[PDB]
Amino acid sequence: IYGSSYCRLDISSFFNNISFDDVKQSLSPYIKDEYLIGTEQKLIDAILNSVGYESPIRKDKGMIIPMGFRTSPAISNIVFRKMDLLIQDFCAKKG
Amino acid sequence: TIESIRVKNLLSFDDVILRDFRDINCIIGRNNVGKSNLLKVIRYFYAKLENKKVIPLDFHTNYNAVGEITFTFDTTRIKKIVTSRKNNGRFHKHIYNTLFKSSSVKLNFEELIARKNSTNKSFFSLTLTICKDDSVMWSVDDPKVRSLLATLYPFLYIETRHIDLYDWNPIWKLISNLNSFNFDDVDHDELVNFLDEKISSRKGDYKKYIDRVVSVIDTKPYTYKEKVINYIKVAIKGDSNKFLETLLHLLITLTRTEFISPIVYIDEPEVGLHPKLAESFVSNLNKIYSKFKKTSELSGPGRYKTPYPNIFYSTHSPSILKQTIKLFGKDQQVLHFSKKKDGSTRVNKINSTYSDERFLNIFSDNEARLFFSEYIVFVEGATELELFRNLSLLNLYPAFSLADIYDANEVILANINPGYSKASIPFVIIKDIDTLIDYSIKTEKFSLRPLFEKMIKELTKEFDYYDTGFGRVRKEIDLFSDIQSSTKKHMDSGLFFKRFSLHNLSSRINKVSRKLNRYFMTTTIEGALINEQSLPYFFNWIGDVILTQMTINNPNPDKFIEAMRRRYNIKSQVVPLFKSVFCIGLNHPVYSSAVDKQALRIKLSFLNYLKRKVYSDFNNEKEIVLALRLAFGGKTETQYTLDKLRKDGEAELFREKIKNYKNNELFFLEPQMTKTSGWVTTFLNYTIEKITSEESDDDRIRQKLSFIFPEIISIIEQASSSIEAEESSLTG
Amino acid sequence: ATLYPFLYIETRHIDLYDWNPIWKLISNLNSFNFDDVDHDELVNFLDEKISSRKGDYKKYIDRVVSVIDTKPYTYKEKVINYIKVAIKGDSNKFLETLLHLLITLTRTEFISPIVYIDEPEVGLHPKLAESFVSNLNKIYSKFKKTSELSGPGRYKTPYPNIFYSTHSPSILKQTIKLFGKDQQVLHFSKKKDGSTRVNKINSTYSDERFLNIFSDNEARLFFSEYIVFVEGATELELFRNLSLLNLYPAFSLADIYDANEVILANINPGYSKASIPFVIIKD
Amino acid sequence: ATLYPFLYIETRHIDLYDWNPIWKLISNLNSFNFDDVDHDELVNFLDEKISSRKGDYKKYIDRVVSVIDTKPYTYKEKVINYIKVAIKGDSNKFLETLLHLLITLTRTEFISPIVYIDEPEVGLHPKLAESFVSNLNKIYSKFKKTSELSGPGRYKTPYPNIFYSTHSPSILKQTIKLFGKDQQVLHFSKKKDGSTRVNKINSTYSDERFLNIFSDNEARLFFSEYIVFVEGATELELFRNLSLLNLYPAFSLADIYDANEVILANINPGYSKASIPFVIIKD
DNA sequence: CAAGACCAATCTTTACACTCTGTGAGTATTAAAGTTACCTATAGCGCCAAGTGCGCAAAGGATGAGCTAGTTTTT
Repeated sequence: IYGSSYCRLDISSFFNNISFDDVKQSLSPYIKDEYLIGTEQKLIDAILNSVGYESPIRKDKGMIIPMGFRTSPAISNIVFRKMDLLIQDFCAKKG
Repeated sequence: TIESIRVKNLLSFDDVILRDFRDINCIIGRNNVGKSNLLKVIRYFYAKLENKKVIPLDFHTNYNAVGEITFTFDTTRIKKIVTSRKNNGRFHKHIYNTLFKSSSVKLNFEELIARKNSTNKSFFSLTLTICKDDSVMWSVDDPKVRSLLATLYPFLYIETRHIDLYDWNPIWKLISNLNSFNFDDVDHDELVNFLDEKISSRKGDYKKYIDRVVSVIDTKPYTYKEKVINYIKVAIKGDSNKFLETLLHLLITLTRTEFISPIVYIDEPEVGLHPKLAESFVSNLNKIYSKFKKTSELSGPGRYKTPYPNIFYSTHSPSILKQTIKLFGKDQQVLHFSKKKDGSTRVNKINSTYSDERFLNIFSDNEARLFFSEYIVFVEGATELELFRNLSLLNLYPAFSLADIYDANEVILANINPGYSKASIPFVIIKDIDTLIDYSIKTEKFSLRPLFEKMIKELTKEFDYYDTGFGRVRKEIDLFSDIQSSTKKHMDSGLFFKRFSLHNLSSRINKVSRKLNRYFMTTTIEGALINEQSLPYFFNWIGDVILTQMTINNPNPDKFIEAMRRRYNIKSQVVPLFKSVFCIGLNHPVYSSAVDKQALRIKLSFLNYLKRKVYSDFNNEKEIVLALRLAFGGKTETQYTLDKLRKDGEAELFREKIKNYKNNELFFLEPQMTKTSGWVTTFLNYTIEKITSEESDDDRIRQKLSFIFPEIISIIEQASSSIEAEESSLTG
Repeated sequence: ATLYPFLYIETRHIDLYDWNPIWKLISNLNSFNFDDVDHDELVNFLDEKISSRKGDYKKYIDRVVSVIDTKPYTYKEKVINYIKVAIKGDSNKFLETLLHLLITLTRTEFISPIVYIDEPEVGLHPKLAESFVSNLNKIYSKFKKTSELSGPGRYKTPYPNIFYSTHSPSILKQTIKLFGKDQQVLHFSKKKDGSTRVNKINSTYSDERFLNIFSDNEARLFFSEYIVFVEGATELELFRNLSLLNLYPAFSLADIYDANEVILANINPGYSKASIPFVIIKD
Repeated sequence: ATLYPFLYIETRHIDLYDWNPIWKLISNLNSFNFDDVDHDELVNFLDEKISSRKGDYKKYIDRVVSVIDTKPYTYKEKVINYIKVAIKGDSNKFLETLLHLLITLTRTEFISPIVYIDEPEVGLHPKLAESFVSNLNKIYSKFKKTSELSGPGRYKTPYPNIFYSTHSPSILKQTIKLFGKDQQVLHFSKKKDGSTRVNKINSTYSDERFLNIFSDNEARLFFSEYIVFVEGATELELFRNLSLLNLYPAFSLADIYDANEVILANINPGYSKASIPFVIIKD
């Protein structure tokens, strides 16, 4: 409300373009690095197997976090926190 | 005249907004760090307004990159002054070109006329942004605007804990900036000539002396402020609490003829002061405030309609708050800071305006003390105060001692309105079940009080959509409405209930009304004090009272005891002997061994007689409890007392038996039988001492107290759990 | 006490923002009675000059006074206010101003103050230290009246007593060269059992050449525990050898000076013998 | 920062009671790890030594701690406490002790601090300043290991850098005479338009006679705005006449020195010409 | 091709106008003492008139003597 000029932008395919390795890297610092089951599966992988899905129609992209699941918005915010920080830092200098 | 202050992501603030300022804004709370942070934010903003090099503030979290401070100024009076055709001056035109020029040239010929010239209020918004790299940016890139805003809305800060009485810099700053005189028209030469003429033996001596002095002391020339200060000092005839009073009085007086509205902050106005001194300070401030008020019929010279400046107080004294509430009234507000769950400062408004004149006139220190609390327990009678303020009982529970208990009626509760400051000061209202349901003997039907109807109406919520879990409340409300008749049956001639127990209904209504911060006890305080599990302790207390308080009236105990034993029968005439021998006295003399043995034997015989009569006349052992809790001004089961039963003319035999017991044997207990006598404290202390002697561990004695007294211990435990849940937030 | 005031100045911890000694000196050393100034006349005059409407400044001052009621002004505060309103303005510079004001204002009164100054050269360049004494001497000689030097502005009045506590040879050299017969040097030292002494070191020289060629080496002798007097430069070269003095940590506390018969006569080491021991080595 | 610490010392306003710089310097310069000192073992040792009944000292300590509970000791605080419990005690003396500690506690470590000192001679007798410089030089020379000077207690480690801000010719004379090749003199001055310059003034002399006979007159030339060199006593007598200099208050700011060709070569005034202008007058 | 980002200082500082002495709703609205303020800088060579110039550049003697000019960068 304090501004005189207004601009609007949109992101194309926001949920479909979230890289899975980015999600894994974002969630790694908050999960202990250890083997949950013997010496075959890790705790981080076991937790992350409950949020991804191998889409039959999008087999080219591999497995992605699909829209309609309960945990998708929180993961999206956590992943995009870095980009939000970068954009906010850029916009602060321009006022 | 600031209207809004907003702080985002700085120090201990996430998003804090302060608005609706009054003249006598007062700040209280437990979190002093929040007040210090607010003061630092204001000082930083006003230092950056005047282009001073200061360290930027810190961030609450590092996952952001900006920190914003927003200020809104009400530029309404200045606009009216400048835009008038009567005022033609340099300063007015400069102010218009600086403030109202840019925003007015972008409007058409329709919005300017009849749309912004009738009653509108003009606002000016200034934003300061701090970046991650310690960079400072403004929303308006014009130093002239900032300078004009700083010189039109000055900020003054007063600290009373560390104040030097030998420094009068704030006084001179206020005097120099609140004058309407141009001091540049006073030529130095003519004043020097006048002084020389006034004092001289030979013409020119003073001028030569001044020239010789100046030729040696040649330094930088006087500034304008120094010259005006010197002129004021030569004009006037002379130069902790007194300093603050002088500052406030000067600020009020000098601003009546100027369009500059300062903002003042004062920290700890009552440090090292008598309560009467603080009350007198507030009273004098109010009198000076009311002296210069021109409202309605009050007119004439010396009375103005100029708005008053804004004053903020940081105090920890209930006396100042009480005086401010009583005197100023609608021109003041109370702020409460507190914290959050994760840790962050809040700002809330506490209600301080009352529509009842009696409440304002009867306002005392307890009402002010209610402000400085973290958990308030509201009760109706005076026995609840005697029960909940017992020192021995609170010794074992170091969590209910942090709550304050207050006696409030319906009108007092309405005036206080605890629901407004619900998030800042949690509270619980404890009442009895008689306030909701009334029972009758002649007509076999319950009835609902207007308070119950109001609660049902408040719980009922029309204009709503479906929500899972809300239909149960509607079903409970429907059951409460339909239980209006509730035909039942009373046994023992309208004394007990067939099978109701008043417990399931009480539990259900408590579950329903928990959302409204209410708790309805099944029975009264005396009912909870003496129950079926407390008969041995009550009997032991009565026996101890008989053993201790009863003494021989005659100065010679042996002769009187022998005469009364040889005159009255020891077994059949024991009651007349006890009545005519032992009396209640404050002092307990020590008798001989034989006299002590005889007195002990007589007391044991009296105890045996009373216990045998008690266990013989009554059999079910429940009528004993009923009679005990009814003789001590109480009601049970049917909600009936002595006076109510006598007016209803029911249970003649029970009343006659109680009267016989009172007027025949328990004549000594009668003074400790009226309301507000002091038996509660004595009984509680005796019971706690006995249990402490029997059981050493704290857990064991607490468990035994819970077993003996279920209801009050449950209330204390619930209050303690509520306090522990919110302990982190409401603690500095 | 009121005829012989005592002033003490410490430059080590002097505050430049405090001008109390200056105001005290100006107020005490005055020849005017300020009780005849009155108060109503001055306030009325200022009100007439500064206010367009007749009666604005007076009402403003009355309103201010009515709410700032305090103790009345003393005479000293009143005269200080008058002096401040009559003038156009408010470490080394402070001391120079104090001394100059005292000298200027003592010329028309019989008050004879005595002033003590401690460490006038703290944090001061040697040129500045010399310039301080030079300016003091110039202002001292400006007011002196003697025979031919007669006229207005020249007086026959005793000057106030000034005491210096210095650790720098520059100030001593300047005060010896400039003042001459109007200076003395005091040496404290100590006794064998422990007790402060007071002795006078000769500082007046009849020879004009010696006073003109006075330099830092001559002033260094005043701060010497033991002086060794020699004639030729070969003795200076021999007794100032670093390697030779490295093995004897007791001859390094003595200073060696090249002295002639005329120089020895002018210095006269025998006068201050109990304070500064000396030895004269010849062939 | 931890490899090249910076220590700044002011002497005009210094508190002798506070010993924080000394404790910080000692704690930073050590080669011991105090993490293996068992607290319980030391407490038991003290209890056994100081008590007649076993364990009462431990009871006293835990009773005190249970009531004065606060933040635990940091590493630096406990190191300082351990150092204090092992030593027998806690203006010019403070500075000398700090310099000696700095020089002593750096010969076995690779940490080289940088020291700045402001006004080392404030309120100090000239002999005291000379003794201070001499003591510093002796401390330096004690640990030097060059050529035949070899043995225990002598090291090849570099010495830390020390900067002085002085207004006294005595300290400059002593530091020139003693250190020699291991010292330099900086002159700030100013530019025409207003700016601070930095120049180096020559202070190393190859001639041993000149360095041995170095005195206060030679050191006075370092604080001269303008130097006039002459080759006779008559020129000194003429150019130092008080009456002649009274009428020309522009030549009184120049220092006149009597120098020979060898003295001029040793001084070499041409090296520092933009800082100290000079003129050489001959026949 | 066209584009947000268009320097610092320009002397400083302060301050209501009115008829009414407490109050003001313009279609586009600063100035006036006070105090500084300081300013400043020049070859080829010689000669006589001593810097405002004149002559000559062959001595020398008033127009034969006759003569040259570094690197690099922008460009």
